[PDB]
Amino acid sequence: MRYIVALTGGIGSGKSTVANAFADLGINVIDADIIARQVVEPGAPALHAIADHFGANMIAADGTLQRRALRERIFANPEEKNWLNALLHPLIQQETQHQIQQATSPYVLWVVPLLVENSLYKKANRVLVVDVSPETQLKRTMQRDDVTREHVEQILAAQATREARLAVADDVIDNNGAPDAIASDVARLHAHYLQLASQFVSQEKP
Amino acid sequence: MRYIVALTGGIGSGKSTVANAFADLGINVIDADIIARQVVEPGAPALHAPEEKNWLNALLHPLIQQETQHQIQQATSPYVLWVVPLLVENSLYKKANRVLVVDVSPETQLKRTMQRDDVTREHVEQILAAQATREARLAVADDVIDNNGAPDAIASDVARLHAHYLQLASQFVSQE
Amino acid sequence: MRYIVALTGGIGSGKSTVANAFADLGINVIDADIIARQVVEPGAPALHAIADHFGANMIAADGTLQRRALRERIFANPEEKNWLNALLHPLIQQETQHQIQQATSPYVLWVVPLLVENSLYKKANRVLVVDVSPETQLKRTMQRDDVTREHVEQILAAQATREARLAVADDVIDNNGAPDAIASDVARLHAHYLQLASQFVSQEKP
Repeated sequence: MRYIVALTGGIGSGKSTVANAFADLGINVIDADIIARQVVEPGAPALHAIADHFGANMIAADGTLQRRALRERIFANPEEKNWLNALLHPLIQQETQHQIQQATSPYVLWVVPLLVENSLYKKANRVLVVDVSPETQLKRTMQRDDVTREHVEQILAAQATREARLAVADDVIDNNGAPDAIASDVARLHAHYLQLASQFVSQEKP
Repeated sequence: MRYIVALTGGIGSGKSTVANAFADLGINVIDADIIARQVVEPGAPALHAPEEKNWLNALLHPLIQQETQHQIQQATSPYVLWVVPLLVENSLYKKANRVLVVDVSPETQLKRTMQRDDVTREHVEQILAAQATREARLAVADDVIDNNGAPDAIASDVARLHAHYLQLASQFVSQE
Repeated sequence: MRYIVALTGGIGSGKSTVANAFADLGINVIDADIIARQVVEPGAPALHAIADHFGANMIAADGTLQRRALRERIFANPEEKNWLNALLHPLIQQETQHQIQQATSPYVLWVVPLLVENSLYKKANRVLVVDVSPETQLKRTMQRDDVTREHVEQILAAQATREARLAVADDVIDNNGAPDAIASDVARLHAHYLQLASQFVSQEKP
């Protein structure tokens, strides 16, 4: 078995910065967003199911998914969102499980943007939340995208609140910094996680 | 952005008594029930457009989402009080910055509901059986306000809470 | 109104051993899996509805449900599973409520294997988790069924983690050993649950 530490945070919290810091210590990172992309790659069962359901025009000349087309085709039929999700849900679960089993690091870091929203913390052994102020989320996202404060605040309104995330966190790491202290903070967490992972299979009492 | 304090409680907890005390202090109250009705009003978009309930959900949820969001942006108070009867049941606390639970004994829930709605004790117990439990609400509460007594007895707690919420609302966006 | 103490635990935690210990102390045990069986017993309208929907072969010559036959008809088939849940979920809810209402013990022990997975703890006044190490879950499951360690890890991955259960538990009882080892803990919990049951209806403050 593999010890699973789930990492989550809101838009603009810099989850990648924290994940890369754990990757630097030899931890394998399994990213929910990458897995979702991997399950619709050429050859994947989901791709054929998608073409069969939405039609051949969802497939590009090279056989890959026309994501933009499908993305806009869903918006034009939210009911379709459900069929798609019901299709991909099982596949993402199986591919995620596969990649976790394949990781050889002491424990794995599973990055899940929607950890709180979809209650996926129930599938984690430990929950780490990358925390930052709402201003930081707004600032960074804008500087990385567009439409000033609006648009983004529309995103923050659609995600779980800062407080909702802290409510389910076992550990919290601040990323308002530079990250001047992320390397240090990550090192401390790593030490604890190595300990938790080496004893979790046989530990008789919590 | 606007700070959201969610208010919830079981049937007979007197949620309105508490919400009106905040309303009197100048806080805009956004009522989930009021909004649910507004979404299905005369000439509403929803009207123009087992099982069938789910189809009806994919329709009413987004609209309810947008309307709630609209009332929150037009509110003029430092923070808003979002009254959500099914906060625990529907996990809507994940959308709140703070959770206030109006708490009472099951005895109070029974006595008040039977009185106000003139119904049997076995009838209200059925309702209590269908809503989250007292302890389930307490598990997600940031703040708890006892409402077992008369309306005037909550004054002290409302004043402490309102001052705390004003402070949280003023600092939350930049709070490191 | 009866006080409801929900009991849960992962596969191999020996949930029924704990439940039986409380039953021996005079507590009415309300088991979700037993309730599901009761609602499809001979004479129940749900049984006839199942035969009408899936076929007469769903019923045995002695009038009882052919359990594996039904499972085979819903396995893989999402629509048939949905249909069966739509039929049974309400009946199970009603029967459970009914048996809780008629129980004679001050508090009941509601045994729910999927308590955390399905957020059913929201309907309990107290949550008792039967806790065991993952190692215990693996060994017991491997001995019970003719399965491999990996087969069991797949099951474990489909259930909430040990930590997720502990996060919502009010009380925890260790069941890594033999049945007698829990007698003392069950007696202590029992005494406390009678106290909570005696005060909960009129308790003014939490």
